[PDB]
Amino acid sequence: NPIAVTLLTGFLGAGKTTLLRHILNEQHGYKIAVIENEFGEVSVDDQLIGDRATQIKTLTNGCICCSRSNELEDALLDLLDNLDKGNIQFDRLVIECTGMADPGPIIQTFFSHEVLCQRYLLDGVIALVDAVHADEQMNQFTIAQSQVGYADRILLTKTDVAGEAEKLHERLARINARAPVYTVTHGDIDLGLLFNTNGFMLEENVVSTKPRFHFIADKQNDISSIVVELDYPVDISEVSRVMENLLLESADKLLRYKGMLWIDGEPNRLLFQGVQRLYSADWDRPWGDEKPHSTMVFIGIQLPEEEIRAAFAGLRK
Repeated sequence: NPIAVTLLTGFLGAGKTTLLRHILNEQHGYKIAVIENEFGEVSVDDQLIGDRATQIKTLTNGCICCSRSNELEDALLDLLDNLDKGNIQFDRLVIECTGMADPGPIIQTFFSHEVLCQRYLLDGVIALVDAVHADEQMNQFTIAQSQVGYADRILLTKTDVAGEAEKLHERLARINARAPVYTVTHGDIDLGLLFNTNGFMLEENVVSTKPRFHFIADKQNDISSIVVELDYPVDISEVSRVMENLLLESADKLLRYKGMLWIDGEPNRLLFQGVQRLYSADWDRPWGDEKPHSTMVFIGIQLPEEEIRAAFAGLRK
């Protein structure tokens, strides 16, 4: 039981505040620890100060509240210390990273740290997108599109006030072809909608919104999704060389990437996933009766698409 971690991101004033105020105050019964930027008007039972300056507050609803006045690593290690000593219990962790915040470095701290690698397990990146402002936000700040690109589940809110967000909808798809966009048509976001996204597990269903034809529309974005579709099996070492090079050349440009590969002389599909510089792979379920094939998505800034498709194109036998 590593603890499941959710990172809630997206641009300032999208609709998190209603969600946290729910998660913090209501007797929803979940044993959740929230690391948010700053405290605010929630019933505290008690508070704790960890070896690392982490003010860890115990709320009456049984949830745990931290500030982001800390460095992350230390709050995550203080939370664990108090967990293991028995001063707190919690099943889940939601880390707020809204505003200009970059999901990249937070995700990497989860993997690069020896301890938190074992004790925590990232489940997903949830982006909240304000339908009313997202288009301009994205047009002004790269990091508004980055946050969408790093998402496993996009939650689009304020649809009820935005006049024509068919357009936004369809641009969110171009930026991020992996994440489903769920539109919050009526009630609030159920804390449920944040969990179990399996976004950091290997996936055979790699693309959510298969790309269309319009060619000018894509150049609208600095972050985009490049989806590669192969109807041939490849040699395992050849494609290993191609990926390592591809990863080497666009390392500080890639945000996320995932694939399903048809490998030469193997009846079992090959899956891969990565975030910036860190990647993995594993053999996954049998091709059984299905047409074998390959689907990859690479999400990033200013990616050299011509060259990527070229590299995979010449894997032909």
